[PDB]
Amino acid sequence: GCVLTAIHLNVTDLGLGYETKEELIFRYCSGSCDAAETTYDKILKNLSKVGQACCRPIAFDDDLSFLDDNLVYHILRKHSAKRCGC
Amino acid sequence: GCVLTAIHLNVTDLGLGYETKEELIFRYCSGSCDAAETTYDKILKNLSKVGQACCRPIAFDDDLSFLDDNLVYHILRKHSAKRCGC
Amino acid sequence: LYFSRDAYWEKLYVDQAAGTPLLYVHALRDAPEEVPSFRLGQHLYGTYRTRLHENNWICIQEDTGLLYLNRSLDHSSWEKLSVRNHGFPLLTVYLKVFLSGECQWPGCARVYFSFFNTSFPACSSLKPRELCFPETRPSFRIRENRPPGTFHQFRLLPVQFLCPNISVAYRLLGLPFRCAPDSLEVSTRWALDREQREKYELVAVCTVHEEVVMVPFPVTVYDEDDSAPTFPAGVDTASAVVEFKRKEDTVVATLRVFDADVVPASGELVRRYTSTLLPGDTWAQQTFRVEHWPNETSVQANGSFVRATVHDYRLVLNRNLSISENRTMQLAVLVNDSVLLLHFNVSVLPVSLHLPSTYSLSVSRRARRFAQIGKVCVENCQAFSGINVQYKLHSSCSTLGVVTSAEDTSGILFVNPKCAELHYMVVATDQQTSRQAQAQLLVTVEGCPLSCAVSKRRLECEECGGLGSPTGRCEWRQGKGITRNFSTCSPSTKTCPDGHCDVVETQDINICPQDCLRGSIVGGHEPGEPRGIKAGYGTCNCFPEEEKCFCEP
Amino acid sequence: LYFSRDAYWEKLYVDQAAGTPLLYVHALRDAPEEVPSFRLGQHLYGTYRTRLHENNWICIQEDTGLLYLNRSLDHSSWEKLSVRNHGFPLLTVYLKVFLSGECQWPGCARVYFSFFNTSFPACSSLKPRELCFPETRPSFRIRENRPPGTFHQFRLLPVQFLCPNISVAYRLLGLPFRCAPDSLEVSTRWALDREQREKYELVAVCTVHEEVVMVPFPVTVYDEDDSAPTFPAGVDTASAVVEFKRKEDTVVATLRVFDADVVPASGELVRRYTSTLLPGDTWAQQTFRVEHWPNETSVQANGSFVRATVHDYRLVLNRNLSISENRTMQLAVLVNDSVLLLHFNVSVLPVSLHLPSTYSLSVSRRARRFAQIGKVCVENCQAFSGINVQYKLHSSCSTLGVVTSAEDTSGILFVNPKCAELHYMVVATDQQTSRQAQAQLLVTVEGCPLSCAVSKRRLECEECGGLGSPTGRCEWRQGKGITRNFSTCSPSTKTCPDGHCDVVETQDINICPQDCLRGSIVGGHEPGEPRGIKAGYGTCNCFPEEEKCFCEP
Amino acid sequence: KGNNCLDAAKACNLDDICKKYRSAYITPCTTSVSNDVCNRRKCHKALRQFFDKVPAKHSYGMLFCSCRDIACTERRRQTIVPVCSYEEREKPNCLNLQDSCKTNYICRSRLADFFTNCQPESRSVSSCLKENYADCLLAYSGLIGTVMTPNYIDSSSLSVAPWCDCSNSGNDLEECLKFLNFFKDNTCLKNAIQAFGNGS
Amino acid sequence: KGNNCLDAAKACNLDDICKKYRSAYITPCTTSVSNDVCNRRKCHKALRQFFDKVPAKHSYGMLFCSCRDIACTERRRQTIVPVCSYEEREKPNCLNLQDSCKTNYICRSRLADFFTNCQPESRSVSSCLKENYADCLLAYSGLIGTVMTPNYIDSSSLSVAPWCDCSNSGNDLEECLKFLNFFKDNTCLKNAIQAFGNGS
Ligand SMILES: [Ca+2]
Ligand SMILES: [Ca+2]
Ligand SMILES: [Ca+2]
Ligand SMILES: [Ca+2]
Ligand SMILES: [Ca+2]
Ligand SMILES: [Ca+2]
Ligand SMILES: [Ca+2]
Ligand SMILES: [Ca+2]
Repeated sequence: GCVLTAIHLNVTDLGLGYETKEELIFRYCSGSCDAAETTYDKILKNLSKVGQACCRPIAFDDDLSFLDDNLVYHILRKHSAKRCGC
Repeated sequence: GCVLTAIHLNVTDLGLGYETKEELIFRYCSGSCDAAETTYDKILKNLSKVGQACCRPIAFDDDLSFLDDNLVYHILRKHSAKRCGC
Repeated sequence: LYFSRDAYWEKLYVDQAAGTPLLYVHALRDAPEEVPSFRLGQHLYGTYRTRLHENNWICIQEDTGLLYLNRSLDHSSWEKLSVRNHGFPLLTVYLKVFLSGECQWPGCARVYFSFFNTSFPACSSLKPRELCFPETRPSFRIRENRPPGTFHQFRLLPVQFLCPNISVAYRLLGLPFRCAPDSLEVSTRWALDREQREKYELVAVCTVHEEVVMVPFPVTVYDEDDSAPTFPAGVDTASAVVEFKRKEDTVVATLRVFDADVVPASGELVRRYTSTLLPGDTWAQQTFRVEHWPNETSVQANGSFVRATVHDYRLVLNRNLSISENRTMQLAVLVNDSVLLLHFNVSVLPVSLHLPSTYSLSVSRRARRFAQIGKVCVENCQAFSGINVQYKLHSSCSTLGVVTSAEDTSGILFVNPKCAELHYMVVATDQQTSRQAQAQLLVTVEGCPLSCAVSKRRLECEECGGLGSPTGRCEWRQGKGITRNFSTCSPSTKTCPDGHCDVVETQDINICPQDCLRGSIVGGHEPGEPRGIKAGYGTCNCFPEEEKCFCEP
Repeated sequence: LYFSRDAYWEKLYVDQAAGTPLLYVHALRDAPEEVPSFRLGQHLYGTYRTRLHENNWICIQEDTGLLYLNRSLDHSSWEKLSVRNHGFPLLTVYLKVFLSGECQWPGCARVYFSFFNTSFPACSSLKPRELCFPETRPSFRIRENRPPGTFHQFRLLPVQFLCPNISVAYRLLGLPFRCAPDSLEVSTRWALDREQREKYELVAVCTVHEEVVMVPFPVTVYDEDDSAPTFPAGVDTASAVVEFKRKEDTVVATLRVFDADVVPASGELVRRYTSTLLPGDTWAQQTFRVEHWPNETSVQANGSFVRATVHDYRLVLNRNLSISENRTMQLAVLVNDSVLLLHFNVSVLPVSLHLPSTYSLSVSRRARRFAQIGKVCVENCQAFSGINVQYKLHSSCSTLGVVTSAEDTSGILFVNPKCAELHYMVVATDQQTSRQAQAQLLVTVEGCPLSCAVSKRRLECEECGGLGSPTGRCEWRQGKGITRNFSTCSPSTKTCPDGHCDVVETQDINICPQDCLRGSIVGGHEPGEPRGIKAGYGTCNCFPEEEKCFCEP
Repeated sequence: KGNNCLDAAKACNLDDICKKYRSAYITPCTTSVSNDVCNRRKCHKALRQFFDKVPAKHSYGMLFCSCRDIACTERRRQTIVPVCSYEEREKPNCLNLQDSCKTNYICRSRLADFFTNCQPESRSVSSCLKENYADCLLAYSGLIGTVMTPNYIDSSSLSVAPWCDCSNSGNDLEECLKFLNFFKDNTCLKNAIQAFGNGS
Repeated sequence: KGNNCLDAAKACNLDDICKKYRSAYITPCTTSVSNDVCNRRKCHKALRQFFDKVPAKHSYGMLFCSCRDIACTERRRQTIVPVCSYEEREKPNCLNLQDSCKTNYICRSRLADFFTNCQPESRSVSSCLKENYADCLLAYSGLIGTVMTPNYIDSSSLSVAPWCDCSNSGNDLEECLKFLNFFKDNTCLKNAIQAFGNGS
């Protein structure tokens, strides 16, 4: 279902506008769930383009930070995950 | 966003196959969210027909149960909601 | 001395005279010596048995049991009482009549009075419907086999006492009931018995002046222990041979006894109908018992459906017998009724433990753990009930394994390097007797999720195997709404999607969950009565590590 | 008596003779009476100052300060020591030279020796580059204004002691430095002063046999307190009038003093350059102080860039002065240097509290609470610094309200039934002096989320109003990457999306959050240095009840 | 058109308190356990807490919905599930059911109430007092959930009965019927049912 | 092609422990507070815990990435943020910086280590012992994060310096330069930098 997957990326590939080239190792949660799992969702499917369950994290990791070109450090809190859930 | 809405229905309109006509008051969660709300979802939108956030509940209510025609009671657990979230 | 009825009805009005007769009473006789004495009560009991005031207005004749006013009735008396009436509308007070606390038959009979706001109405305002009998009908109650006598008198005493100029006549319709002319006492000629007839709803004929009136007349006839136990037309004793079951309890032999009474009712039936076991060997007290429960039935005897009891006696086992018992006895039973003789030929035969020795079977080597292959069965398969025949597998390469299922005491064998023929000397033991046997197996060998229930589609079940497979793969069963024919990718197509949860399926909680999970299925379901599915909607697939299944199309 | 240098270098070899001279030493004179005595140390100190063994091989002449071997050097001695060398390669040991602990100039001078595995090399294996001077160059250190003398001697003593058949000559290049013929002592004729020249990097000329060699020769000249404080060409005393600020501290007047020395360095500058405040009224000690910090500069005096100190003296306020002070004094300062006279004309003038009395303004009646409309200003707007001029609003209908902002001490007025003209007698008070004033306001009146920052688009901000609106609606400001020009639906287009968080914006936490929230913005951001935004990517909208904003395109 | 019973069900289940304690009396009555069909004890406990806590106009509607066709009378009898809660394998004798109620506290409370309340005496107007109807009502519907459970038999009328008969009675038979038809043919209780089913 | 510094950054940030305590020395150095530009004290504390906990081959790579073009030498100087952590408004005198290090425990540890380690004595082979390089390394990079912070000045060479000069010195000037150029022109430390930047 909602499972863990590590990846390599650039902070330029985060694309927040920070002027650097430095990188990171990023761990995300992917894969859909069972799409009903209670009576209430069955009745939501009966009543209705907004809909069923999602994949999210259940906690967050420690920080990720770096230097840009222009003389300045940049910080990131709440950016990548450890454990995944519906 | 994902908000609360009460409704009147029949248990026949639940359509689980129970042989009755008795009813209920059902409270659901409707309305989509802000569709990005993190860098990770921006990069998911960059990479990709499966997609962005949903509307779900955050808890469940107390039980809902009844009688059918044929001499038999029927129970329901986990069927309707109190509070709604992305 | 008992009362022919229980409750008496008569009406009062304002300013009636003293000495104005109300009613006669009647008391029957169980013996000719029985002289009915009569006396009154004291307090006018009101609605919801409220004592109201000392009755000083009324006297009685013991000799006839005649009620008559000594004092007269007036609005000072009837508003003195209607305040005590607790704010309720007044139309009923009553008294007690003892003849030799709470008033009941046969010691007592309560007599009512229904007062009205008006006084005594005139003779022309009285319709002939209410000149013959009062409205609330009597209920006559006679015991059988008594000194026969008189139980009823006709005349409305205020009516003829204050309107005597109307000629009023009363009579009755091979019946012992007769009405005398010139004296309106109702009598019975000879004594009744229930065992011939038991219901007499006759008609009393009234004649006014002109109108003739017909009224009901119910008589209930009682019963006695004038009967001893009796066989049902030449059936004295049955017998059978204790053969196969040997459970802790099983009904063996059954006899019927006809006592023609009803009278020892279902409460004091413990005290009289005792199944006295006549002794013998004390081993029968270890191993047998006599159960006795009645049921009462009706029969035509002289045109009425007279009822009585049927007393059945049963021999039920008392313990789980061993195999090797070979004995015989004759067990006698005395029967009380307040005394018949019964017996039973009871013989115990032992059972041979001869398992079929030579039998062979082929096993696909691709099979997974807990794989159902073959049935080991003793010579009497569907017949043992209280014997623990346990299967031991001595071997002479570990692939197979047997545990006896406690249902059939039969063996469903399971899976617990160039070795494609083996030798399993199957040893068939017992626990309560050390007697075992053994037999020869000549087993011939012929060369994705964890469980099967996680599967969802047809080819998803057929192209992939689970944990308990004797074939390597699982098997899809496929069959209205909330019904026992549901569908699942089940392992054991005669044992998994089945309705029984055996010891093949319950060792580790992955094998066959539809019949053996303890979760909570979401869906249009109906819970399996041990556990699991009794019914489920659409498709039903399971995720057992979360201990949960789902029914959803 | 001080040493012309600090560290001395000479080489040793195996089996050199006793009485073999190593080096002369030199010690300068601060007085002509100063007789340099010389004695040696005791332990051969090794690498990382490790005592190795008692030096018994070497004696000295105090009179010339000549080092020479009393005993000879052999492999029994140099493997006795190289084990004590802690497993490190041996090329450097040293001693101490006291002249009248840790060895330092001018009490001591440490002398090195660089031993080699070979013995003394022959005369033809010595290139004329290493016959003149050793490799590690000397560093000559002379104090100015001394009895001038001799500080250096040329001859390599093992070279001529064991290869005397090579004619070797040494000389030097209006300089007091001279080299005598037939005696190779280097002398200085007259005494030096730093204040004329301070750097002498000359060249000593060596002649072998044929090769002539040129070498460096650095001399550092020191300094004294031969100088008293001095004015910078006719600048004695400044003055100013204490006018507007009246902060706790502000520099008022500034003077420059030139003492031509360097010698009282930055450590003991507290002990000598004391700003002695000459007394007067004690009110100046309540209200003023004299700060003194140096900075050292260089100047051309006779072709070199001779450096000295610059001593500035400043008058800085000591407390928040009141308004009504009207006085004058002449504050004198004595200056020490180990003594100059300074003063300051200091006059305090009071400030009038004449607010402009008659002023009118129009207010749209649709405006919301905390609505910025107009500026109240005292007669000297951008000029007060340490005076708490607080605004009180006496009225004679509650729509408007004023609180003084503590930045400008100016009034930004806010919103806290057929009444469309009012009268607000604006009362301008102070806290430290009871002096107030008052003035006349003739205010003329002319007939969706909670905050503005929750808005997201252009017309979404322009077609809907928030909490702090003077116009009823909000206002969209719209302006690269992580930059201070960001965009928001801000209330106060000169005060909300601004960079300052005033008391207009901070009463209840809904008004202008971009400059005043305390949250944590997600996005390419750069935090506002008090709080809030300094920069944010794309579009930035806020949700203040969760105390959070977002920057996202 | 439906009937009065489904509309009374709409009346109960729309209030969430009636619905929640409805599920309270539902749950142990229909989870079948090993070698039973339900638990009788928990089910009856939960019916008693339903007919004590939740107020009148929801429950007495569904219990006393006036009927005009036959499936109404079915559901009229259905009101407490005979199959788990009222029926058993056997009917005992009615005095046995009376003393087994007499070994129960709350049962004897409801039975003394019913002796008190729906009594058909001499000639008042509708065989009752017409304002002790509710006490009549809180008698019968009071009797629900203890061991003496009344329920309908005659779908075509309003004659209720418990789970016994006057078999095996002997001498007390008529007294049995004096008890038994007291549930079966009461003019006062039938007037109360008709009055509550007309809309009183 | 990049340079050695971005690849050494790839070397550090791929290990998550180097990255986590990287963010530890990042965070208080660049959240600007009211009337400062950062906190110097928390920032230097966090640099010290970074250069104590995380092992060698990540950090000394980025700090000692050998340079061939000018933005490399920029980032070479950039290694500890002068603007918040090394630069201030003023340079004091170097003996003042020495005694202010002498009022600091860990600083004096690193300074006595650097006195011990990268010493350019008489003629060994590469002005060092070549296997006390790491002790040379754990001297200089040891000195990071206390009040005596060395950093680069000459981008075109390897001459490092702290935040002082020999102004206001008077008599101790040359001794000052004896100290000062000890950071600036060390043959042993420059041989160690070249050796670590060739891949030792
Ligand atoms: Ca008889
Ligand atoms: Ca008899
Ligand atoms: Ca008998
Ligand atoms: Ca099964
Ligand atoms: Ca001088
Ligand atoms: Ca001087
Ligand atoms: Ca001086
Ligand atoms: Ca602002």
